[PDB]
Amino acid sequence: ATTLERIEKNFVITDPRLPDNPIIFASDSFLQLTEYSREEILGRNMRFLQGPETDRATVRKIRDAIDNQTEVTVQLINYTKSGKKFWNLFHLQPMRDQKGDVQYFIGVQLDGTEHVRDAAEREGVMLIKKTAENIDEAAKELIKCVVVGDGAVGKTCLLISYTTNAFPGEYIPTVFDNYSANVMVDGKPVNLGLWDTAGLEDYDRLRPLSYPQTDVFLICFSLVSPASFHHVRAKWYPEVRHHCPNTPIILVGTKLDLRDDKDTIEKLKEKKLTPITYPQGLAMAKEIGAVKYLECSALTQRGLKTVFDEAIRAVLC
Ligand SMILES: Nc1nc2c(ncn2[C@@H]2O[C@H](COP(=O)(O)OP(=O)(O)OP(=O)(O)O)[C@@H](O)[C@H]2O)c(=O)[nH]1
Ligand SMILES: Cc1cc2nc3c(=O)[nH]c(=O)nc-3n(C[C@H](O)[C@H](O)[C@H](O)COP(=O)(O)O)c2cc1C
Ligand SMILES: [Cl-]
Ligand SMILES: [Cl-]
Ligand SMILES: [Mg+2]
Repeated sequence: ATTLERIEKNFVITDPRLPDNPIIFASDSFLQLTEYSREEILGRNMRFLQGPETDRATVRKIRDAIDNQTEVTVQLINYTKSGKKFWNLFHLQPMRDQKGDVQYFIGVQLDGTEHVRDAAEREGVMLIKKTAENIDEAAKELIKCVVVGDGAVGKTCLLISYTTNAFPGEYIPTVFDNYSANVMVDGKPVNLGLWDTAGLEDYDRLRPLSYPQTDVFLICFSLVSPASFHHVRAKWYPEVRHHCPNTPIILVGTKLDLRDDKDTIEKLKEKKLTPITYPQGLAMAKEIGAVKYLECSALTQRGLKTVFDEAIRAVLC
C-alpha cells in the first residue's frame, strides 16, 4: 500500500463517528475539482457540492447507503465553489476496522460534463471502485492523533500554525474539527490525521466520539495557566485513559512564548501565580505516564514540528 498523497484521484475520507460525518481527508485533485481549500472542506459535511439541479432522489440513495453502512454508486449533478456545474460519477464505501466495525467512509468522484450510460457508465464504475480499494489499503496507514485539553490552551492555533504556517486572529471555541499533514519521518512519507476537540466541560458527552481507534493523544495545557495544568491530572488524563487504556499520551505545554513574556509574568504575578516550568511539566508527564513531554509555541512555531514528529514516532517506532 502507498500513502494517501500519492493517490492522484478525486476522493475524500469521512469519520461517521463524529456529528454529521465530517471530512477528515481530501485529496488535492478533489480540492482542484471543487475549487475549495483544504481548510474549507475538512471538518465539514460534503453536502455543499449539491445545488439547484441536483436530483434529490439520488442524494437520498447516498444518505440511505451511509445509514445502512453499505457501498453505493450513483451519478448526480454537483457544483464547484464558483457555481460551475459538473456531473459526478460517485462511489461510496465503508472502511471497516478489525472488529468489522465501520471506521470511515471513502468517497470517490469521477467528474464529467454528462450523465454517462451503458458501456461508458460500466467502465466508469469499475474505475472508481478500483480507486476506492487503493484508498482503503492506503488509509489503513493513516495515523490518528487526537488533541485534548482545556478551552483556550491553544489546541486549534497549534493545528493551524503547523498546517498553514499562519496564526489565527480571533479566538473561536471548537466543537470538532480536523486537520491533515504529510510528514517525512526517517525519509518516508506519513499521513497524519489530527482530531481537534472542545475544551469546554459542556462537551464532555460529545468529545469521546473522537476516541475509538486513536493512535496517539496530545494532552495540552498552557504554560501560563496553572489551572489548565492541574486539569491535566484531574480531568484529561483520567478521561483519556478511561476510554483508551493503552493509547500513548504526549503531554504538550503550549504558549511557550508567553512564559518569558513581561506582561504575562506580571499578570500571573497579580494572580499570585507563576508560569509552569519545564521540570514541572516533565514531572506531570512522568506522573501520568506520558511517553514524551514537549513544549512549543504556535505563534513562533518553536518546538512545533517536533510535537507532530514525536506524535508519529510514538506510534511507529
Ligand atoms: N502568545 C500565544 N498565544 C496563543 C498561542 N496559542 C494560542 N494562543 C491564544 O490563545 C487563544 C486560544 O487559542 P485556541 O487555539 O483557539 O484554544 P483552544 O484550545 O483550541 O480552545 P477550545 O477550542 O475552546 O478548546 C487564541 O485565541 C490565541 O489568542 C501561542 O502559541 N502563543
Ligand atoms: C465519503 C463521502 C463522500 C461524499 N461525496 C459527495 C460528493 O461527491 N457529492 C455529493 O453531492 N455528496 C457527497 N457526499 C454525500 C453527502 O455528504 C450527504 O451524505 C448526502 O447529501 C446525504 O446527506 P444529507 O441528506 O443529510 O444532506 C459524500 C458523503 C461521504 C460519506
Ligand atoms: Cl493561557
Ligand atoms: Cl518561543
Ligand atoms: Mg479549539
